[PDB]
Amino acid sequence: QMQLVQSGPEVKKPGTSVKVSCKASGFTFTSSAVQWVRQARGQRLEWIGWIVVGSGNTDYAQQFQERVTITRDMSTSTAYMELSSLGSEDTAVYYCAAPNCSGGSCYDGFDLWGQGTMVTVSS
Amino acid sequence: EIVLTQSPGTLSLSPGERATLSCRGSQSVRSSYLGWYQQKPGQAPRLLIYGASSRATGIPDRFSGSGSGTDFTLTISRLEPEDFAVYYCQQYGSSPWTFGQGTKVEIK
Amino acid sequence: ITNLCPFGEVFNATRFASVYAWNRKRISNCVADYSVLYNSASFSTFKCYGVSPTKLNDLCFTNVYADSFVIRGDEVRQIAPGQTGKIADYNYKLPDDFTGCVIAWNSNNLDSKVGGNYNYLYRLFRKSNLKPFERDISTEIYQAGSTPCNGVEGFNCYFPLQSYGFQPTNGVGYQPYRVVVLSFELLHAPATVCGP
Repeated sequence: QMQLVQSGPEVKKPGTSVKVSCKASGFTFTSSAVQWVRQARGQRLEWIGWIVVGSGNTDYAQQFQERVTITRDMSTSTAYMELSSLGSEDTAVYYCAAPNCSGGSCYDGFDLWGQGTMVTVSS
Repeated sequence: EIVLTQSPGTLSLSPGERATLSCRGSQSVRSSYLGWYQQKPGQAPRLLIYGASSRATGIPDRFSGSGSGTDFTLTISRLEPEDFAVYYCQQYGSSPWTFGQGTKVEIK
Repeated sequence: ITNLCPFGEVFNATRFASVYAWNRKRISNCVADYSVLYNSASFSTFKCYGVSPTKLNDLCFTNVYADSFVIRGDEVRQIAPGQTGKIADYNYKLPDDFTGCVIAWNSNNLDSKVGGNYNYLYRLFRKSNLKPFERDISTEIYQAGSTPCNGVEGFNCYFPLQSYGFQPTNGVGYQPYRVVVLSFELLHAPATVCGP
């Protein structure tokens, strides 16, 4: 079982910056992309953004334009995500995903999933 | 903005009878870039199927994808009691990927 | 007298290929003047292995293959026998016990300007670890799974090229260290590059 651990819960002033860290270990975290989805309490999850660690590509949902940036770090084998001016409704656990896979050509599906990163925007 | 309407959530399924969950593509999409990963009630989810190709990793093969184009189904010929969880059908084909409609499945 | 083939000319130009379209400039029948590049040179990281940089003119090799590259400073050390990293594994690799010189010099100036240059891409996410000296020119959406997608990206199907995102105000190890891998070739063919 591959460990995808993340930073503990964060409390941040609404309208500020956040830095969700997701460290992937046990497998080559250079040939695997990363995917971020937000799950609030009771409503099904959706994108935050997904990146390709090696290919230098980053995307995100049309509702997260110029307010979500997902940055990689090969040195520490981690995926970082920044939500700028996050709305007060953004209180939710911020997940990270990737294919548990090794080798240049590696597995396709999203086997491994992060433990989640509860993020709260409280006064 | 792809929308994947499904079989109604909170659909009653129990061991001893065949269970089936389904979400239909807005437009018939490539089958091999789908996948239904279930989120346990208070945990992170885990992949089960994609395009009906693989089995349910870490789960008995009673789970199995099916269908073509829009209508994909996951058949559980004999449901099992541990699977009280919320499935949703991942869509990782075209750039936009849809991830929320509430395709909950309960047991007993 | 002798002559001088344009080694020092290909060494300096506005545009050196990329990490994957790295040039293959064969040279023959010329007194390649290495004194300029080792005797009196401002070219950092002049680490040559296979033959000592001194008295290199005394050596004749059969085919000098000057290489052209633009690689981030950290990856400069990745140009070596095997080593590791995206260089020499998913890119131009140097065979074990390879003979040649590696001249890597900082190039924050000389065509390295604001914004990641359109050229000077990576080349990563290929099927295998590549073989030494083999050019990787063909670009195709790289397969990261079982299903072969039909020519358009998405998840998996990664584009195997990535732009070197450097600005002229990067750190020390991020500025592109334009490097040339002068690939000697001592084989059973007549030696051509000799002379002082």
